[PDB]
Parts: sequence; C-alpha cells; structure tokens
Amino acid sequence: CPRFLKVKNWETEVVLTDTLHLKSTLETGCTEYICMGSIMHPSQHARRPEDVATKDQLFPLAKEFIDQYYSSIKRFGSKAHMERLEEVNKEIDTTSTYQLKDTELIYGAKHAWRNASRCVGRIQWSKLQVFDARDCTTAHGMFNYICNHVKYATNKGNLRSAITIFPQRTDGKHDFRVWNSQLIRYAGYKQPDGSTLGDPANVQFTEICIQQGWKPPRGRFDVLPLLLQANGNDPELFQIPPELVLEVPIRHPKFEWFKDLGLKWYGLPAVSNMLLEIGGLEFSACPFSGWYMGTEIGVRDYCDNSRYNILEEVAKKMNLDMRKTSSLWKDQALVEINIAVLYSFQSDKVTIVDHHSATESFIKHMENEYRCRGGCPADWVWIVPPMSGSITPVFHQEMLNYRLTPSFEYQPDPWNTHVWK
Amino acid sequence: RFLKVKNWETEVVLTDTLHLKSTLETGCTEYICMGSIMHPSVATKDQLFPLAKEFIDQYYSSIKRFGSKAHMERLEEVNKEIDTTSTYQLKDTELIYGAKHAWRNASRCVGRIQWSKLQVFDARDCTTAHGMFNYICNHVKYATNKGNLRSAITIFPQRTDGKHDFRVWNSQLIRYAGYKQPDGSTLGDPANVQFTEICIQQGWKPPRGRFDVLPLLLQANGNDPELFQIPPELVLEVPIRHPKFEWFKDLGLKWYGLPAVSNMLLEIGGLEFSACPFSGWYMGTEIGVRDYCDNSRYNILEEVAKKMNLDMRKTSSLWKDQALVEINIAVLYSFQSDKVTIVDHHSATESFIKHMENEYRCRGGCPADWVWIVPPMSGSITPVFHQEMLNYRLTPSFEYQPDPWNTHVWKLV
Ligand code: HEM
Ligand code: HEM
Ligand SMILES: C[C@H](O)[C@H](O)[C@H]1CNc2nc(N)[nH]c(=O)c2N1
Ligand SMILES: C[C@H](O)[C@H](O)[C@H]1CNc2nc(N)[nH]c(=O)c2N1
Ligand SMILES: CNCC#Cc1cc(C)cc(N)n1
Ligand SMILES: CNCC#Cc1cc(C)cc(N)n1
Ligand SMILES: [Zn+2]
Repeated sequence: CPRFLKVKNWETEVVLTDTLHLKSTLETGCTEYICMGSIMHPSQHARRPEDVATKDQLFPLAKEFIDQYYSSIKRFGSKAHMERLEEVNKEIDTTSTYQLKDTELIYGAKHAWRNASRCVGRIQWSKLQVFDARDCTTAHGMFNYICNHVKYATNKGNLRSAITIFPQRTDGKHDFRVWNSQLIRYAGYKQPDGSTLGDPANVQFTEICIQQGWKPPRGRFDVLPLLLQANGNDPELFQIPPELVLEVPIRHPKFEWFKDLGLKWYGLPAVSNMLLEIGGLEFSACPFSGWYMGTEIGVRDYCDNSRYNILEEVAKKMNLDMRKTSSLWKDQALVEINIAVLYSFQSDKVTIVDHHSATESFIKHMENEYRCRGGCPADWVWIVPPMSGSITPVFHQEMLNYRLTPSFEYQPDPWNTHVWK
Repeated sequence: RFLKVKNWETEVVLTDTLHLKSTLETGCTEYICMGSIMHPSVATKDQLFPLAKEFIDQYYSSIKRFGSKAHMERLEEVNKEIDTTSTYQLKDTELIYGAKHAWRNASRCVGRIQWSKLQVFDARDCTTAHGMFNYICNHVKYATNKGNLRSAITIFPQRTDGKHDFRVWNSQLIRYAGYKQPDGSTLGDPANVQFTEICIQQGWKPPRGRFDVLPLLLQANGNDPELFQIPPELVLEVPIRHPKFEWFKDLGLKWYGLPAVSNMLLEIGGLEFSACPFSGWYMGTEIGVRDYCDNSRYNILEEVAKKMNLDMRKTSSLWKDQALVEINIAVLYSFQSDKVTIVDHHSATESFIKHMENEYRCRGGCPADWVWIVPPMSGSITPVFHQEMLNYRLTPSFEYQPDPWNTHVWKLV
C-alpha cells in the first residue's frame, strides 16, 4: 500500500489521488515483479480458513467489519458499538459463528457492490433492494424467494437492482447454493454431428439438469430450470414460471430481415454463482441482479466464438465480403447486432444502457468516489467494453485495482465439490 | 515456481517460467495492481558490472557458448573497460542481439512474431546532427522500400555522463504538424502542437496545412538540436479512400506509411542508447481508431457520420461505432490498394497468439501487456481478448524517457 497514488485521464488530463487503497485487505495476485491484471482468478488469498475457523481466526474479521460499520454511521466507540462487539464475541464463543443485524446485512451487501472492481454499473451502488432470506431451510423455499426476486427486479421492464441473501455457510457441509451461474440462462445441447444447439457455455449444466430429470425441449433458447441446493442437501429442479421471465425478441431498425434470424434474449441479468463475504461470514447463495449493458448481449453472448457465434450468419444476410479479415466484415456485423439489441430492449421498454452511457457514468462515479471516499478500485481489463474501447472514456482513464471488504468472490462450481446422497 | 495462463476461448493453458528472470519492478505491489497506469514508477562503476555480466551471460548462453573461453575473456574484457573508462563498448554481434531482444521483450508490442527479422543500423560512430540526419534518411529509405516495409532500427551513441546525450526530439520520424488557431480550434494533429511550436521557434517555416510532415529536430552529443527537412520523395504517404463510399476521398485524409518511434531509450547490458529510432509497419487501428478518432487527435467521427447520414442525436444508435468501422475499412483498403504494407487487427492478434504460444514453448514465456495488446476496437472478437497474459520486465528493453525540451539546458545565447 504505497502512501498516496495518482491516476490520470489522458483525454481530459484530470488527475485523481488515491488513499483508499491503504484499506486493502487481500492480495491482488501481482507483485513488484509480475502483474496479473489479465488473469481471471489471480489469487486464492482468503480472509478465513477452509471451514469452521477457530475464534482467533473469525473474531478479528468480525471486529473489523463491525468497526467499519459503526464508523460509517457516525459512531465508533459508542455504547451500541461496544455492545455489538461483546455480542459477537459471545456468539462465536457459543456457536463458532455470528449473525448480522439487518442493518449490517444491508450495509454489507451494498458495499460489496460498491467494492466490485469489475462492475461498470456501480454509480447505482447505494440503490439496491436487499431481500433477507436467512430464514430459508429448503430448496422449495429457495425457489419461492428467487421467484419473488425475479418478479420484483423485473418490474414489467423497469428493472430494479436486487439481491437475495440465503443462510451463510456454517461447517461447509450445509452450503446453500444456486447451481445455475445466472438465474436465467439458455440451455446448450451437444448435437449428434458435433455442433452445439443453444448456448455452448451451458452444455455441462444442461446435462446435469437432464440427468436430474429435466425434459429438454431442445431448442436454441430453452430457459434452464433452477437447480437449487439448501443446507448441503442434493439440489432440486424448479421451472421458473415463464410469465416471470421477461424476454426481448431481437429486431433491427433498418434491416427487416434481422427478425427472421429468430434471435431473442432475456431482460434480467442475475448472477447467482458468486459468494458474498461480510465480516468473515460467507454467503454462498446470494443471487444479485441489475440491468444489462447492451454489449454483454450483443458482443459477448451473441458473438463470442464459443457462445452463440452469430457473426457469419448476420454478415451473410448483410452481403459482406467475408473472404478476408481485412474487409472488417466481423466488425461491421458486430455494430449492427448491437444496434438491434439496444433498439429491441428500448422498443419494449425494458431497461438497458449502451456502452457509451454506461462508461460515461462510471467516469462520473469514479470522480464521486475519489471526492468522498479517496478512491475507487477498478479493473480496467473488465470495465473497458468489448467493442469500440478507445472511443469510450474509460479506455483513456487510468485505474487502480485493489481488494476491499465486504466483497463478492468467486467460488467453485458446486458439482465439483458435492457428495450426492 | 511456475505460473499458468489460460485462454478462455480455446482452453489452452501455458506455463510461464521465464518470469523468474525479471528484475525491475512493474509498478504493482502485492496489494495494488497498476496494470492500467501508462508510466508507473548515469550508473556508477559498481552498478554497471552486474548489469553487463548479466547481458554477456545471456548472450553467450543464447549462442550455446556459455562458460566458453570466448565467454570468459569477453567478461574480463568488459570488466577492464568498466574499471578503466567507467563504461564499455558492445561488439556488433551483441548490439544486434540486444536490439532484437529489446523488441522481443516489449510487452506492449503485438507485432513481436517478427522480432528476429530486424535490420540493425549501427550509428555509434555518429558525432553531429548532420550525421544523424544522414543515418535517419538512410533508415527511412531502407525501411520504406517503395511500400514493401522492412523493420529496422538505427542506434546512436550511448549515454556517457548524461550531459552529452544523442536525442531525436521528434516522437516519431514522420508525424504531421499541429497549429492552434486563435479561435481555439486546431489545424493538423493536435498531439503535435507543442513540438510544432518548438520547431517554429527553432526556425522552421510551416506551410500551415492539415498534413505537413514535420522536420527532424536532432541533437548530437548534448548540443542544441538542429532542424532538417526529410526529402519529400522519401516520405511515403497514402491518401485514404473507401471501397464503397465515393465521397470518402473528399474528406482529404491521408496518412504516412512508416511508423517509426524515435523518443524511447534502448537499454542493453546497463548501457543506455537515448537515440534509437525503430520502425515496422502499421496495424490499421493505430491510424483508423486512434490517430483519426481520438477526441484529442484528428477527431473525424462527426464529419464521417454526417456524410453517412447517421442519426447522431442519441448515443444508442451507435453512430460512432458505425462510423469507426467504415473509417478502418478505408484505411486498410487504401494501404492495400497502394501496395503499402499494413496488417488489420484480426490478422495481427492471431499472429501474436501463435507467437506467444511459440515463445512459451521455446523460451518459457512471453511478457505481454493485455491493456496494450488488445486492439482499441472490436476487442472481444480478437483472440487476444480471451488470452490470459503475464506482464514483467526483461532486459534488454525499450523504456520511456523524458521529453528532451523538459531537460535540455540550452547553450545558444
Ligand atoms: C444496475 C445495473 C448494473 C449494470 C449496468 C452492471 C454492469 C456490469 C457489467 C457490464 C459487468 C461485466 C459482465 C461480464 O462481462 O461478465 C458487471 C460485472 C459485475 N457486476 Fe455489475 N452491473 C449492474 C448491477 C450490479 C449489482 C446490483 C451488483 C451486485 C449487488 C453488481 C455486481 C457485479 C459484479 C460482482 C460483477 C463481477 C462479476 C464477475 O466477476 O464475473 N452489479 N456488471
Ligand atoms: C513489424 C511490424 C510491427 C507491428 C505490426 C507492431 C505493432 C505495434 C502496435 C500496434 C503497437 C501499439 C502502438 C500504440 O498503440 O501506440 C506497438 C508498440 C510498440 N512496438 Fe511494435 N510493431 C511492429 C514493429 C516493432 C519494432 C520493429 C519494434 C522495435 C524495434 C517495436 C517495438 C514496440 C514498442 C517498444 C512498443 C511500445 C511503444 C510505447 O509504449 O509507446 N515494434 N507495436
Ligand atoms: C483473459 C481476459 O482477462 C478475459 O478474457 C477477460 C477480459 N475482460 C473481460 N471483461 C469483461 N467485462 N468480461 C469478461 O469476461 C472479460 N474477460
Ligand atoms: C489509461 C490506459 O492505460 C491508456 O488509455 C492505454 C490503454 N491501452 C492502450 N493501448 C495501446 N495500444 N495504445 C495506447 O496508447 C493505450 N493507452
Ligand atoms: C459472466 N457474468 C455475467 C453477468 C452479469 C451482470 C450482472 C449484473 C448484476 C448486471 C449486469 N449488467 N451484468
Ligand atoms: C505512440 N506509439 C506510436 C507507435 C507505434 C508503432 C511503432 C512500431 C515500431 C510499429 C507500429 N506498428 N507502431
Ligand atoms: Zn498488476
């Protein structure tokens, strides 16, 4: 943690001065001699050990988060702060863990969002609906909570940010997990010839669902069932009611033939495979949802080679020279696809933000955070959109990345580490 | 140790051992990554010899002569010069080896599959700015080759006491002038406004156009720099037209064929070559995305979108994205039509992956800066976007150095 670091924007010459990085807790993966900025998962530095930690292992982390929370609310040292510490101490003394007050849970979830270096949408961080689901005991009850989340968050197209927080990890053998990587995704099917139908990213998860009894309709856009694990038990399949799943058919403002590709996407991005860490407590099931940046769909989902991979089909209908890469036929089609995605969501009054608007807002959010907080951890490799990078303002914005707690973390896919009953 | 890097598109995993042999810092720490920072933060006799020994060891190892009689005598010979003169002189072979490996080690360069085909011009006997001009003219002519571009570097005398540096004051050998108008607008290239003012102050008579090739401002032996006009017949340029849009040529755009960076420092075995201009050939996006469409550069998006009849009222029409593509189509089409070497960002990044994979197999790794390697448009449709990379500093190296007008103490009263 160097004493005070500046970042420069090379377009506007604005300089920001970072001191928040002094509060960084765990390693980035980098050293003075090697930078891992482009490694997807550079580090295994965790704040607590494997499972049920000893008291001297968990209490220091609790003490820090409680300190931080009461600091945030103009106390620190107050009666309630000192009482809370003694309370957490006794709780760990008798259960090896402790339970967050509702206020602390809301604070923790919002600050995990605020601390998410890879999220360009964090100007919204304090406007987050928190659903406390820590009283949940079964997969049916998990399904009820998620249906309510999806319905509230979708809001007939006027999307609202939300998170639903299921019971925290205890001994590691009673984990709550949503096995889906997102609440809503499309199935992928290995074809007899060798090609893939639907979303290739989801082939493995789709096979698990089939193996568990799901009856695949075997189309290009089959909404996957939920596969929900409560209290360490075997996970259970649930079909989200289709009236809860808002979808947008993709058409083009100028290309009438575009609709005949039969593309669609879903409206609600809802990451459900990550882990929420607050004061040493691990929430292994914590689906959170926002609204899409158009490029997530139009660039990555649709045009990645190992995803829907639609560039050649679109370029054909556009009558483009596909003989050689230097005609930039991929680049031309890409732009049209992302025009259609934005046009479609906007036509149906489903919240979406383009990459120009999203990145501009993030520059403003960065400036706010340096003004009030003294910094904003940001992952350039993830913030910069996957098309037209340098004509967005974040391309020319230097960023500092560091890990602050509360945080959202990655965790292994539950099928790699689950003993079936 | 070992370190794995993964490609998330192909699932190929490579194992880096080369990183164990790096020395200067990256700027990152164990708790902060400064991977997106542009510039993160003379040697004594004692400092010099470990650096020299390191380089001589790796040179003789590279040619399968480590421990040899020639290796050991060279080490002793270098040691004598450092003792005697406080510096030493590279053999021609070492100079060529060192220049190729600084290119090979340039983590920000996507074109390194070409690293070992580098024409090295040894200009360590130069003494005056006139001689510098002669060397640079020859470099331009050789490199340009009537459009069949050849990679080359010209290496001027190394730093001695820091009071006698050789410097090219230009940031590239060929760039276009910029003039700020009283009304606040800029004619030509806004990036070059300050350097254009310096040239005008030194005596240059500007034509005051949109694409005036700047003069060379060359500094020999720490003396004041001097102006030279490159012979116009040596500056190959390409007027930009579009394969489908007849009106595109009416924008009056052109660009030069030879990218030749001239403000960096070449460090070989502790020796510092402060004047070392090097050239290759363009990747199209350098011109069509950054040079033409950076808000701070020629900034032609609105003009091009206008002529495309695009709805420029809302951002979500993606009019800028649409105009950006066509401009980059025109750049590539124009160079190819005029048979001037260029590479498009898809071909360039595919080759880099092949190179990177090859370098892990034969060398144990390939330092690479994802922030610079990924092209400034269409990022994720190029393979490098999905490629994990490790960044670390190997020497020989190209480094940044301060602009000379910030450090030079003028002699001319
Ligand atoms: C409200 C509108 C939001 C927008 C426009 C937005 C935008 C984005 C985008 C574009 C990404 C990169 C997606 C990818 O390439 O995989 C991302 C990642 C992420 N977002 Fe946000 N986000 C929003 C809301 C939220 C909320 C409510 C949370 C949590 C409470 C959140 C937390 C995260 C995290 C942790 C990541 C990293 C995911 C990963 O590492 O795979 N975001 N966001
Ligand atoms: C042969 C064709 C070559 C291609 C296609 C190529 C490609 C590129 C590109 C696209 C960049 C980024 C430029 C920018 O964004 O400002 C770059 C940077 C760089 N190239 Fe290469 N290059 C080539 C040859 C060379 C040669 C011959 C050398 C040295 C002898 C070299 C050394 C470098 C260095 C040091 C940088 C970093 C410059 C900086 O940090 O500003 N390249 N190259
Ligand atoms: C290897 C590289 O880090 C990887 O492809 C990253 C790059 N940047 C990204 N940025 C976003 N938003 N999402 C991603 O999945 C990735 N992938
Ligand atoms: C702030 C950021 O590091 C800066 O804009 C970088 C990003 N990547 C780049 N990549 C290339 N090739 N050239 C550049 O000038 C830059 N600029
Ligand atoms: C692989 N990550 C997929 C994703 C995502 C995502 C998540 C959220 C909360 C918002 C958004 N706009 N996108
Ligand atoms: C500010 N860097 C400008 C540049 C550059 C460059 C340099 C070389 C040798 C090749 C190339 N294709 N591009
Ligand atoms: Zn780093």
